[PDB]
Amino acid sequence: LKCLDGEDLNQGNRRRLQQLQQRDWIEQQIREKEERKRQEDEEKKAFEQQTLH
Amino acid sequence: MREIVHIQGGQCGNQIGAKFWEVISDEHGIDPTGTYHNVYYNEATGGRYVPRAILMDLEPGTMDSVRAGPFGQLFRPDNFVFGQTGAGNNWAKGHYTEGAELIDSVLDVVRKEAEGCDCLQGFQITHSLGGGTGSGMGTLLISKVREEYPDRIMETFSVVPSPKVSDTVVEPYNATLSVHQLVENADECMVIDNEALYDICFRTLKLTTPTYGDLNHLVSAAMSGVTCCLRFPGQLNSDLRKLAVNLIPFPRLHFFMIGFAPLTSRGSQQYRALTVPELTQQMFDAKNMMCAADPRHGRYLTASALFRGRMSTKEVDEQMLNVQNKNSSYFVEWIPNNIKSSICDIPPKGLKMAVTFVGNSTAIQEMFKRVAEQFTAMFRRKAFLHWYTGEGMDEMEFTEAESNMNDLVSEYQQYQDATA
Ligand SMILES: Nc1nc2c(ncn2[C@@H]2O[C@H](COP(=O)(O)OP(=O)(O)O)[C@@H](O)[C@H]2O)c(=O)[nH]1
Repeated sequence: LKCLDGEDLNQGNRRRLQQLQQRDWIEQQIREKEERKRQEDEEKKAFEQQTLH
Repeated sequence: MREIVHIQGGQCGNQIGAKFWEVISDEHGIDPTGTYHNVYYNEATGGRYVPRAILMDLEPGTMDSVRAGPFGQLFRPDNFVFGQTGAGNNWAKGHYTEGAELIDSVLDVVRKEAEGCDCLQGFQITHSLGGGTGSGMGTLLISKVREEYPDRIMETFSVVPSPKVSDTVVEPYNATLSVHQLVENADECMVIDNEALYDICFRTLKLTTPTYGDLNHLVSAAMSGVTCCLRFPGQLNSDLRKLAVNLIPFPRLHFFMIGFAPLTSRGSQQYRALTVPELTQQMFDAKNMMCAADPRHGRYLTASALFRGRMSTKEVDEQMLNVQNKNSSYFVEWIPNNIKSSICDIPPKGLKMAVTFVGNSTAIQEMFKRVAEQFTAMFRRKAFLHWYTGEGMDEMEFTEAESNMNDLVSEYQQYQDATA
């Protein structure tokens, strides 16, 4: 009982690793969202061209 | 499932039906041969699709008018119930003596078209209101089939007399005679005037040669947009009965108005975008309705907006709430949130949005009031009465008819003043 591994010694590692993972996922989601938005805009432009014709 | 037998009759009925089946065939991607390239059509040997519509009249010329036209070969020749005598533009002729002893064949055809279905929902008639054969046979068929099939529902797309100048001189008589048969035996009746259609086609689309074909096309587009939320998928689908229950508060206030959107000219189309605030701004406009009764002179007991295409429902709901809370006067209060919405998921053939507006307003009563004048000014002098009397018509009925009409308009006059 002199030492209990139930305390978190490497809290810094947990924190930094979670930060990096969160940044990675945020980047992926930002990219896919921008892609979706641009696709929606191009579809709207397509309907614009159909109506003009 | 939930089929529709479209009955027509009279000149206006036949023409509007021709253009309406044209538009429907266009929607489902059909060609005049009748092949694809249950709610409306019926399958036939060899993949053919025959419309489920009977066409009736007392004058066999209108047949050759509708049949020879394009998209004409569809209607099965076993349904053209065309008496070979004549109509004459008279109610008692087409309801008691001449256009009445033929109704048995029309009932035969309607029965052979109905008992062959699985779950029939409602009848959908298109006819004039003062035309002799049209109005007469329409109201007689209404009485018969409604006394016969109460499980189903009834819907009639009538055309009212042109308010400013008439098109026939005996139109008030037959209009009142039909009104007295409608409020007792119908369940949904929309009204259209041949007058506001001119103002629209001339001040909304900047047309110069508006042919009756194009006005019928507009009316038929509205009729299709009405029920388009039934035969197609939708985020929130409506029918011919969700309207009949979300609109009429009482068994007689069932005379609606029709509006289609969007309708645009060439330049006006070049300059305006397709965003649902714009469609709403165009929808409620008095100059955009198919009924020559400025709704500004009244309120809306209720109004259903059936959209089409694809759009965020939050936009629809925000537009509804804004137009309702902002025009807080033009809506009656004792029925909170008196405007109903619905969203199907199919745009028209060549657009991105679409809006049909079916409005039970308390403003069309004025139109009836107008008729209540003319008929009254054509009865104390017994004008033209002897033609109707010549077919066994008892003048007594006329009286109650007018009386009935009275109650009708009186009804509306009791509600636009009601407060709570
Ligand atoms: N928009 C439009 N209205 C029509 C047409 N044909 C007839 N109408 C209306 O029909 C009314 C005359 O009554 P009608 O039904 O034609 O007489 P009937 O068919 O001989 O009984 C007129 O008020 C016209 O406005 C049409 O093709 N298009």
